[PDB]
Amino acid sequence: VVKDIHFEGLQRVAVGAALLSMPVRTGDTVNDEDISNTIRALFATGNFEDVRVLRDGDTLLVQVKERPTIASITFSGNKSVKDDMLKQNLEASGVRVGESLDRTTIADIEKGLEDFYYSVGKYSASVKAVVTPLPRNRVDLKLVFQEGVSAEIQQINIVGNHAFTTDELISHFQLRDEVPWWNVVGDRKYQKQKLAGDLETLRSYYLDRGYARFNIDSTQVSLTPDKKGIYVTVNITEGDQYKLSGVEVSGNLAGHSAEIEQLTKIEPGELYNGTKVTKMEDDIKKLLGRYGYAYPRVQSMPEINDADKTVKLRVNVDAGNRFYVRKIRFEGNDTSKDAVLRREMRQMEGAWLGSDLVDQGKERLNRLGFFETVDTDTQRVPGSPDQVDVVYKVKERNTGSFNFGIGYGTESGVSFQAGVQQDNWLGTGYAVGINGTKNDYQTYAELSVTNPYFTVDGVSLGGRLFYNDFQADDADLSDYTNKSYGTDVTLGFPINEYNSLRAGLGYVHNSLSNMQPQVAMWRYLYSMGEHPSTSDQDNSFKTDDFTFNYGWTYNKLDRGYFPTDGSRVNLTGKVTIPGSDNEYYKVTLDTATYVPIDDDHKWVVLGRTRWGYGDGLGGKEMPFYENFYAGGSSTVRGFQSNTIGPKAVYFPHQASNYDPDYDYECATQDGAKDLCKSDDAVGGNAMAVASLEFITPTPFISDKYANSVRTSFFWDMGTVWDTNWDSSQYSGYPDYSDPSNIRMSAGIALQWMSPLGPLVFSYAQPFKKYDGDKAEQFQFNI
Amino acid sequence: SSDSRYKRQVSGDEAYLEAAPLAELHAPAGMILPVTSGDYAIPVTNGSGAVGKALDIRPPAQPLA
Amino acid sequence: RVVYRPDINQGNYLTANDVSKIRVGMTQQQVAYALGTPLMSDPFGTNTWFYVFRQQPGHEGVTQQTLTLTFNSSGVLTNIDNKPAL
Amino acid sequence: FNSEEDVVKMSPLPTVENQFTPTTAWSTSVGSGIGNFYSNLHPALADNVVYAADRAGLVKALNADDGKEIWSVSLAEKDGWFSKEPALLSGGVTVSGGHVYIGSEKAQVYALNTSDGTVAWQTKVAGEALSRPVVSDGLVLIHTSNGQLQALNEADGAVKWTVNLDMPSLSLRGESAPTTAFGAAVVGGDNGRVSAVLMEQGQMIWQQRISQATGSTEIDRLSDVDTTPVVVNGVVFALAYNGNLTALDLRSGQIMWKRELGSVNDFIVDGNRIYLVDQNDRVMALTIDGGVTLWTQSDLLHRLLTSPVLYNGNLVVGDSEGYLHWINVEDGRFVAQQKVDSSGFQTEPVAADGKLLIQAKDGTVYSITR
Amino acid sequence: VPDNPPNEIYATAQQKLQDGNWRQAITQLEALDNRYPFGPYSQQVQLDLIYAYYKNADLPLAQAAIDRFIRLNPTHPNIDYVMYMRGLTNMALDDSALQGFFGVDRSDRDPQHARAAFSDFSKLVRGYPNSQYTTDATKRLVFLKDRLAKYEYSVAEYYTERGAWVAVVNRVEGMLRDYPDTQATRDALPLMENAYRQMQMNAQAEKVAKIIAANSS
Repeated sequence: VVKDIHFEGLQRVAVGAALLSMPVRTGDTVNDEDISNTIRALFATGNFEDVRVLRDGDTLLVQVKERPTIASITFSGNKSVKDDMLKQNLEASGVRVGESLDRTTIADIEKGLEDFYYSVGKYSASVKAVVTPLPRNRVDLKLVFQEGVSAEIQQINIVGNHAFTTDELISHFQLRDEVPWWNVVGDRKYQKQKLAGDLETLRSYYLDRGYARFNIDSTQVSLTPDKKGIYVTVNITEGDQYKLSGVEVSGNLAGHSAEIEQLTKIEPGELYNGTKVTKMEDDIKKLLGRYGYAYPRVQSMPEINDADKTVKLRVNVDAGNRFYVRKIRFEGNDTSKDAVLRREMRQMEGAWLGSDLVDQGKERLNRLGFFETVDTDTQRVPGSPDQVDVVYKVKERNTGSFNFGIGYGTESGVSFQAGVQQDNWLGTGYAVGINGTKNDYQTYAELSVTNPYFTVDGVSLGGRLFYNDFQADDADLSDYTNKSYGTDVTLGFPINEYNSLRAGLGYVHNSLSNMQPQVAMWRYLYSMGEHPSTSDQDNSFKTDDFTFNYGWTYNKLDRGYFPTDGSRVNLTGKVTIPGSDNEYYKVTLDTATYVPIDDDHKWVVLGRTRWGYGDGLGGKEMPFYENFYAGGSSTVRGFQSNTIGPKAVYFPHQASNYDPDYDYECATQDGAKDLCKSDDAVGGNAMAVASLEFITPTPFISDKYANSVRTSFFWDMGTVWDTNWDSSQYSGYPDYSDPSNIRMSAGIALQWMSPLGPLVFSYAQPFKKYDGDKAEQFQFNI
Repeated sequence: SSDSRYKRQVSGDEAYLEAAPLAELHAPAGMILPVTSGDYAIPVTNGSGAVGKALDIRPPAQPLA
Repeated sequence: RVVYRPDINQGNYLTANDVSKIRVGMTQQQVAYALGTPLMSDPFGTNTWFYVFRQQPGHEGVTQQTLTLTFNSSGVLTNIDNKPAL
Repeated sequence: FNSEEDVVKMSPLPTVENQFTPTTAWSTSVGSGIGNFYSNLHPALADNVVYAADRAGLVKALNADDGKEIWSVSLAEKDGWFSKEPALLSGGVTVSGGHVYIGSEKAQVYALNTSDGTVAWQTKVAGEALSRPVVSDGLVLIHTSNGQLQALNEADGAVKWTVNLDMPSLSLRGESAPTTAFGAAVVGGDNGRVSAVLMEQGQMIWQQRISQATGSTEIDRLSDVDTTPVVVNGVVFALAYNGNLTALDLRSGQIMWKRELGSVNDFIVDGNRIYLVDQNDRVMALTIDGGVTLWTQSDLLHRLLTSPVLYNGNLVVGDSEGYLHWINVEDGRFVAQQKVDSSGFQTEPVAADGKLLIQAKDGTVYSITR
Repeated sequence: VPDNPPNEIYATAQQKLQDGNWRQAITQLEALDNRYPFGPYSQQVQLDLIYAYYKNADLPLAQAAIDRFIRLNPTHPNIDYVMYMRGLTNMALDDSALQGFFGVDRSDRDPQHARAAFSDFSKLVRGYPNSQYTTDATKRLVFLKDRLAKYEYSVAEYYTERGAWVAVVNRVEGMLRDYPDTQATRDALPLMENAYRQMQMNAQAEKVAKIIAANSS
């Protein structure tokens, strides 16, 4: 019998607390059964345990020594897997970190870890830990583990394959037989379930063919214990094709026979094809889709008839129920104008059910891009026979657009130039863009503000304006004295639900003074009739321009910031009005499309192009700023600002209101003084730019996210020129009147959009010979 | 999370005292309506103590040994 | 003035049989199944109920089949009427 | 990338002492073309007439004479599903004289009797032709690692004795060869499942098992094993899946008792004189003694090929790299002097007609003699 | 993240907590807790670390730690303290922002956080009208009540603005039997009447004009 039961070193449990938590206590005879009872109670703890019980005489020294807590938190050596998944493979396997960690368990668990690596299908040469017992009771293992992967060393086999060659099939597959890296589109790496898929892949295949009598196939997956004998083998048992003739109906529903029998319109004598009935079945499902019946059920059952090779059909269409929608609850609108989120809802909550419409809701939502989660999940009232509510979880993404620049110039004050365009602004559904260049000689303005919504009819409205003191002056004059006071405002109404034809209004003034030595100015002037001087820059002009703006647009953008398989339009045109100060006409087209070569769409290709054309109404023409520029942009890359186009000429101008000596060279009083071919891009009244890309998230980048990075390579073709052009004066100088001046660049474009930080790296090689190419091979956008 | 601000006031307005207490509907004879059907039920026996964001919001500490 | 107008409609789909089916006294669950567990009700006040049917195409015409319904506390079909198409 | 592994590879060819320096090399090749396609096929010294082939639907009866190409035939069909219908070849090699009964890993089997001419009735069975074909008492023997074990007739075939043993999900590479005796044959297995058919209905007088295989306790990838046991005197000695010495001795029927020792690659016996290589690629000797051993070895671990041969009282072993490692009057000396190919070698070596036989990982034959 | 004895590291964590170095306070608090999941210093570490999460604005960390703790010991003298902190964490989950700071045009976002805070605080203050935070959570409650009233109002409003009338009538009835306290209600009531005019819902509209005259202040 015991008289003393002593404990020491528990730190959380008392001597009496331990003595009573164990059902053995003092004053009772401790036999071997009581010893084993103390031990099984130590086992019955569940997070900590130590088997030390001694009895010599009348004393129980139960040495409950706390070698825990070991928080083996250190995962060192990860190369393809996630340390969390390792903790999980421990915890679920029964190695959770509330742990005793017997010295034996060290190697045991290392080896179990490695075994799991292999269960993935792989290898791991080592799992080593550095034991870190910290000097109260706590330990951790600096788990250092090295990997041994072997991924795709395929050999492929199927037998029974006797209506089509193995490889013809093999094509379609997630799992393929060792084809060159340049052949990769999507994903191919093994796993047991990749197999399962492939299996289905072909199962489905057969069933679509219309050969009913296959199912049978075994599980022969050749394995050599050299990590490379990774080899396939399968059997099959094919079926029987028939011809489509014969059906029977059981419409278990409110009654819509006519619509369906006309839907289910198959001619007797057709050939049997499981796809055609896949069609008809879904046809009916959605022919009800408006009718609300939330949960029908069907089994179109075929009756294969031999001695005539016929298939009868047999369907059974029990319906759902009529009117459900109760509440329209969404989830994710942290600081969102969910009000707008409901503005998307043209729907009527509190009514019957139309599937098409709930689709429309969710999908046109995600049309608004900008947010990444599909959701049309419909759970009905717990406690009422009908009456669903569809929830909507999207994962949003933010908007922010803020240009930055300090300085930088020596002869210039610290410039304060910013392009600030915050759209559908966080507090509104409504968008704004403002741009101003304040750099030591320019007060350049721009206003762009919109409301997409004055009506439920959806009308978009926006004012567009500027007041430009872009002087470009040396000090004050003979130096492009210009004041451009220009405006416009926007309205919006598409009715094809996807097609808009536009019409908008605006105004511009421009003040002109202090001409520059470029003849084309004079050309516009004289074509207008005004005859200015030519050795002198003496002339000054104004305009007041009452602008109408009609256009067209179509849109199908299948994601947001990284939209997919897009088909988008923006057409525009201009004609002059009664009572303004300028006359001309223009027409232009634009076209860019996505094409995803991947169907996981981890790889998408693009086709992009644009257009441009300017011409004058009677006797008059298209002013200059209206002409097309290009270079170093998301129209052309590899160059400097507005580089693509013709170039300009100076006429002998040695007194241009002090034609500045040592300045404004090439027919300046100091330098050249006669006719001058001058070097400066000018652009033309006609343009078009076409390119191609390929969305390409490389394996080398940690492809943990598909949202901040889209990676592609560009091709380009470039030439900008004037139409109403002659050589009669462009004889002694280069001539620009037809598309012949081809340009090209090639280069990589990197994109990783951090919420607040862009690092737009894109090196490009302009590779197409044309004169005056003033190149720039480092372009950082924002 | 602060710019020399935000110690004994919430981020933005507080309508705690501004919260409309029961401006009861006093129904005409037989013109009554179910007066409550949700959890929105407070013991009017409360306080008056730490009212509004001006209170001992710091975690009550607990004795040492 | 838009040359065309879309169409908007609300629940309670009804037909001539949907209405000719039910009859006086016919209880809550009876007419419920017969027509649907409706939504056009009285929360406070008598046991009176309604069926209306509204459908509006392209600036033209109107559907309003406003069926009034009345039960008692226990619930008995009584004192019912519709004005189809207003 | 995936070739960044620092496992311990072939330990090098040792000192090259050979008073017997490889004294012939009669070379000859189909030039094909074996490649990394894994199997064990082999030229067959049929009356010193070696009927040889390669993995393209090739065959030509050379002669173990310096090998003169006779009976040269191509092996494919050109109608139907494809032109030449690409034949890939991993069905074992055997004859009965001219009766070269051969299968293809295309589950397609050819009892070509190059004795009655081009009589090779094709054969499309459950499971593919994977093992080397045997004949028991005038009946073709069948081990497809199919789980199902068919049987057929010579020169006509008819499905029979079609036994269905155990397959695992993993579907490892294992197959097995039947060792005929006592009105039955002795084939190996892959899950330790050792239930050996007395071909009576195809009747296993058997259900005992080697408790050892992979599939649940997957362990190291170096226990590659010859799954084929061998009759002696009524005793059969076996090579269980993972490292297992054993004698579950058939005693007119089966009397089982495991004399364990790990590290299995492949073996040979001479009465008591048991010889073998360990699964780490090291070579011991032994006697039928419960697992009492001989011949310590440490230096040729992880060599490419470890498939041995002896004739004229001098053992021989080779890896790939065309290196040849010679053995002997056995120890004190085991040393290695040759590197005879670059294609290298990975199959069974054979020593027939007082000669020696082996295929090069590509290109047919370079007949080295001591 | 040092390895000091529990007293010294805990005291440094406490003084940097009060300091406002709740970032580094959290660093050393998580240090201590990951060191030892036992001992009352670990439990007070759990309390101070949930406070420091909610202070340094680690609300996900806060909620994780605190639900972990309520799973640890769901009964304690601090249960009121716990439910308090949790309702508040839901609160700052609901409306902490830059416009959540400016305070113009708010109280109409995801009330899931608000549902959580309401349930937490209401069921707490009924389970515990007995605390020095009792009336505080009470103000939080009537506050957030009228707050969600604004939410649902702006909702219902917008809805009928769509010309959407009947579902709104229903929503009204919903909040009505739900909670007849806020002014938003009486605001909504005219709108109801107007809807009744839309479909020409006569008798009920008359009824409701009377009963608002009955309630309308």
